Amino acid sequence: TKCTEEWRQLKEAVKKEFAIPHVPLDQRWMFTLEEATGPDIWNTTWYPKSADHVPTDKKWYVVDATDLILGRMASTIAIHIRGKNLASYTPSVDMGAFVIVVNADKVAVSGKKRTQKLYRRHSGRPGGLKEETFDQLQKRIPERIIEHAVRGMLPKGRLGRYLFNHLKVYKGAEHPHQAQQPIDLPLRDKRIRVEK
Amino acid sequence: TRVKRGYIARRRRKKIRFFASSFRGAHSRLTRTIAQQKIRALVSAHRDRDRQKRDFRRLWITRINAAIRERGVYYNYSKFIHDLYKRQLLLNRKILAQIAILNPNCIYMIYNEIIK
Amino acid sequence: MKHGRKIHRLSRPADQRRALLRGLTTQLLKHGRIKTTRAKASAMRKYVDKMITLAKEGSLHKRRQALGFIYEKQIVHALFAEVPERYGDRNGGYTRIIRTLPRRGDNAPMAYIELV
Amino acid sequence: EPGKCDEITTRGYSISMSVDKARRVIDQIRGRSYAETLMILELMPYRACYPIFKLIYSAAANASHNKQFNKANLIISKAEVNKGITLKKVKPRARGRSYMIKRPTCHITIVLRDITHFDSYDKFLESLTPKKLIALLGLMSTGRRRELLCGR
Amino acid sequence: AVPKKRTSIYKKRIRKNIWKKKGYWAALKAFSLAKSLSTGNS
RNA sequence: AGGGUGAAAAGAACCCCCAUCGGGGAGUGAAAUAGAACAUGAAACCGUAAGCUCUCAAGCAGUGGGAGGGGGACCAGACCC
RNA sequence: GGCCAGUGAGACGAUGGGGGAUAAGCUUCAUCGUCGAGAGGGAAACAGCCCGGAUCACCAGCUAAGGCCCCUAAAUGACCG
RNA sequence: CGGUAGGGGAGCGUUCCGUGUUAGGGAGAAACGCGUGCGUGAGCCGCGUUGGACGAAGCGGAAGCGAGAAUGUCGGCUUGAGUAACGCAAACAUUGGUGAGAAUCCAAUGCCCCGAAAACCUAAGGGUUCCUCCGCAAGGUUCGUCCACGGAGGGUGAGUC
RNA sequence: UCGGAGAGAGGCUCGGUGAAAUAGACAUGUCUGUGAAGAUGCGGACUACCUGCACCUGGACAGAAAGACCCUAUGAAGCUU
Repeated sequence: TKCTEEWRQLKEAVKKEFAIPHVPLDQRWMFTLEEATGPDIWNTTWYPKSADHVPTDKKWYVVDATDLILGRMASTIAIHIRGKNLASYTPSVDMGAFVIVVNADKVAVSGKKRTQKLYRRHSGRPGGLKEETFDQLQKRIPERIIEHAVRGMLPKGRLGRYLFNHLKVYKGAEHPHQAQQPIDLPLRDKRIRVEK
Repeated sequence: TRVKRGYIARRRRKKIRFFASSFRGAHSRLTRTIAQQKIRALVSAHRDRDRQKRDFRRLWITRINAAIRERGVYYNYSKFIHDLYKRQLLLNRKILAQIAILNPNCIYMIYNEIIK
Repeated sequence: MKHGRKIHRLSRPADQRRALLRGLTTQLLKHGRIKTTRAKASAMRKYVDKMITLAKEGSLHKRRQALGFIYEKQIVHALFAEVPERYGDRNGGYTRIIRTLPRRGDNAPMAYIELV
Repeated sequence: EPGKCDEITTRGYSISMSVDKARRVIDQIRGRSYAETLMILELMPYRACYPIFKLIYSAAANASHNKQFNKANLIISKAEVNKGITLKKVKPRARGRSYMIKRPTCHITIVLRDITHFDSYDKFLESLTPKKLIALLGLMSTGRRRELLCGR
Repeated sequence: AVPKKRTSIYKKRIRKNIWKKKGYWAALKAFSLAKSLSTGNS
């Protein structure tokens, strides 16, 4: 086994190297044309190569959700997860950033929604519909409230699940993602912070 | 003069099968079901070629919109298009969106000297 | 549901279970080694051992006790004469189960039982 | 070309034995040592084994006599079980209606294979990758090179 | 009572292969006994 | 209901597995990828081998877009899976 | 006027009425629209409503009906209530 | 230049005939399976493998001339599935033998079941099933060295039945 | 009432032999909405690794027999005056 394994791997390396030297691959920044001049990138609509959009290279964001509007925040969050943010957009793939939400339990809502709004899950039984209010749920598990608001705006389907994971909601103010240096989120809206 | 059919049947049903020989399961190998399915394949092709033309455009518009919103805080696709025709400038959506990808410098340059 | 119930049925009713155990016990005693199934063997250890134990106390009573069992006078007279000499030392457990290859026409598991 | 002399296709056929019940057994011995296979087939609890065993042993004896290579070398390369020639009894059933029961048959085939026929050639290619010993323009690299034929 | 359609293909393969794996298990066990047959056993 | 080995039975001496059946060498023959279940041998159906590929999925199974991977003893922005 | 067809179960909507209980996706007439025999876009899905009549190609453009927080193209546009 | 019923125009193929006992063909026809040619399409056209002798055009002719639907029809092969079942709950067990192989064939020993039968004779009917030696492809609801099965040879004697 | 225990024959597991009606294709979830007015397949949600075996029958307007009721055909046949 050993002999044939090492010998096989020595061929696998060489054949890997033979192709790596056959046509090369940029990143973004760049200028229209180059010394690639292979298949027509220019009259064929752009479509991302996996080499571009790897999950390490993706940007990060943090939202402090204190004294905000739940829905208005969530739309921007959804946008920044999708990648409609970015010029290089593609519906088929996720090329969007991550999002981190903190102080989810201090998020605000207009009108008489703190009592009247109901969050329902139905166990999947002949009896069990379980329905609890906004504030009642917030006392227990406030994470959901943001999380649920966001998932409703993301595109449901195989992608919808995968790029949902990118949301990171939290109860309190501090968060454990200091390593990633997540920058602050830009916010298109006038109504987004509450009157106070 | 009895006329057996023989040759004439499966010489066409081979051609029928030649289409469907990437299909998955029963559809690939069952004469009459292949004949039922090939038609539908061609119909979905013909239908989607016209969907293509509008859907690519719709993608391009989103690309351009995404690109242009990164300039001024209140500047937006809708205004951008009317600003192009205000200056008389016949760049179609394909070119605009593809330069927005492959050379964002050039969109910066077009954005700079359209405003004035 | 068979909790703490210990009885080897041998696929049969009580008619034929005792009929089996009796005859098997007789033949085993006669020949000294027999080939049978695992279950027919493993069930048989209560009755061979009981009868060898019965052959220790060779008395009018115990010979009739044993003679109701064997249905062959001349085997049970071999015991009583034989047993206390060639088993006097041994204190219980007069029976060995060697185990050998399934039966051809039914994959029935198979064994040997013989006196120790 | 890559083999051709690393085998002997013994194909004992018209065995009176359903194909699925033969594939219970033959799926286990596709790629084993021949010694091992024989030890398996005598202890296994199947009617299926006996005619298979007969053909394995006949095939190995065939290989030892005819092409004259060692039984300890060889393995079972390609085992394969195909549909035979079906016979159809018409049995009665309750209430006058009648149904067929079939006597199925099979065609068994076994391709044995010596390990060490093209070993002189393969062990020589323990020589590491960037070598290309260009002697007869290309030459005899014809012995199950296995891993790649990337020769553009 | 009665089947609505046929399972047809691929599903019947999946069903049969487990049954052949029963055979595989028996083969393993029979292989194990051959070594036991070689040496000792008293 | 059930025709078509070959020109010619030349229908397989001998050897091996082996109680038979049948099989592999040998021999005959233009051919035995014509071996008596024998001529051309389509489809369904059953496999074996290789290339890619499914175990958080939802699907009349395709279609437009196409990530990543593989080619064809013939150096293509071409073509195929 | 010659030669030679199908049709003779219709449906819904607007209006004018009858029958009904000015009930019915009810029924029967009269005038017109659509379906029937008509794809496409708006109406979540939705024959019969609105827009519009598919010879075919384009990875061009302008618009109708309808829309411009996100799912999902376009203003998280404006000023007054 | 949307189009159901429906009408009109223009074509493609199928086998056979005239031309033609044409050229083309055992340096490979018909067929069969594949084509990074062609056409608006039905279809056409070149390919080298399998195949082993038939037979293109072109101009014309004639029909048993084109199939997915008929609870069509004939043949093949699936699915259900390695599932239900294996035809009474009288009952088998052991030792030895035979043999390539035996729960199942033969022998012995036990044990059990029938006994106004599951006993032994006749009539009808079957029509060779009877006996012997051989065989085990098929048949026998499993196996099988065994058989009412297959092969080979035999066997039925009347004045009073 | 109000069930409980036990014996056989099955069922279950292993080996041997081996059917059937059924079957457009099946990659065959629940909720409510929609539609030839009662959807695994259409819309929105919800739920849900892939795959056996044992048990259970609510649905596939499950299978079986071109409704035997009802009505139609200038159908058939019996019976009556």
